Amino acid sequence: MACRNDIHRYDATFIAIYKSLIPAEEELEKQRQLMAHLENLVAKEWPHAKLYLYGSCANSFGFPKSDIDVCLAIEGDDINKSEMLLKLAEILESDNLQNVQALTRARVPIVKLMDPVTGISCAICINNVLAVVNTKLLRDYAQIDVRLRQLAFIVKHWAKSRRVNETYQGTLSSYAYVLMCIHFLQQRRPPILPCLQEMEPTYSVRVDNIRCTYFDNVDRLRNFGSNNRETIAELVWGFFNYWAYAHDYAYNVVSVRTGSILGKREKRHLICIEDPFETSHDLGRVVDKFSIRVLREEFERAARIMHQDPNPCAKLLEPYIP
Repeated sequence: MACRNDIHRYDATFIAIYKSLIPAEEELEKQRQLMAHLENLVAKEWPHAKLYLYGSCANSFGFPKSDIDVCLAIEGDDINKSEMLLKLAEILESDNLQNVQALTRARVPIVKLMDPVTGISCAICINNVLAVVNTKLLRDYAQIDVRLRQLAFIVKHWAKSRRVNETYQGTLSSYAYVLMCIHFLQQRRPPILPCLQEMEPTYSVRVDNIRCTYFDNVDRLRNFGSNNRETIAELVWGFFNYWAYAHDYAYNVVSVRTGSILGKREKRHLICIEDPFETSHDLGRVVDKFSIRVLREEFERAARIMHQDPNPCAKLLEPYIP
């Protein structure tokens, strides 16, 4: 079925929505100022350590928030994460940072602080390097074509407004939605995004028993999508059209790792979204036989709105009221 013939009248509204959703430059400047100070602070105690932002705050797909997540990466065979973080908390307190707290996430130790200069809060963990590498991959994809961050911010805001962005309710994580957006753009013809992991690699690190290898010199790919003329409203329409009507839920796996559709049957997997490095991890495994129906009804609602509604941008994002 074809796209509506007035689709481009809604391009500018989607761009306006996108621009309202991304972090303000003034907030990003504050985050970069705090990061430089924290990097210098940690280096005074552990000159061989490195600090990396990860998560929503650095993969180029995070909504505005006064919180950052940082991985302290350090090599060694006897890394005692608790002892390191206790020492770090003491150093942070000596530095006049505020509300320094020792926390845990599912037995993983975390130190949180509030910077009184910038007002930004920061949570630090030790050696969560796979999350850093996942973040790097997404940030690298985001450099290739502006339509990725535009689509992903719109999809993430749709999922928040429609209340289908909570894994505890059997719906999808923001990370899952970004992978879906990357794969949708890999699948366009002409393509908008390449498959970085299928290219001759320039980057390769091993995290535990996971090797992470791909072409990361993405500045050379800034014209990769230039043959594709699809605009943001066409891509929003096409994305929900794909998940509502075209995706084969019984048989297919979406794989950013290959840029392609893999088979499910030979390997809870009701909406199969392959993690690009931890390929045994299906990001949709949180979905169950009930929440898959809610997800697909919302996909269908979105596709019908994009296809027929006279104000699709506003109607698409109308909040779900329980």
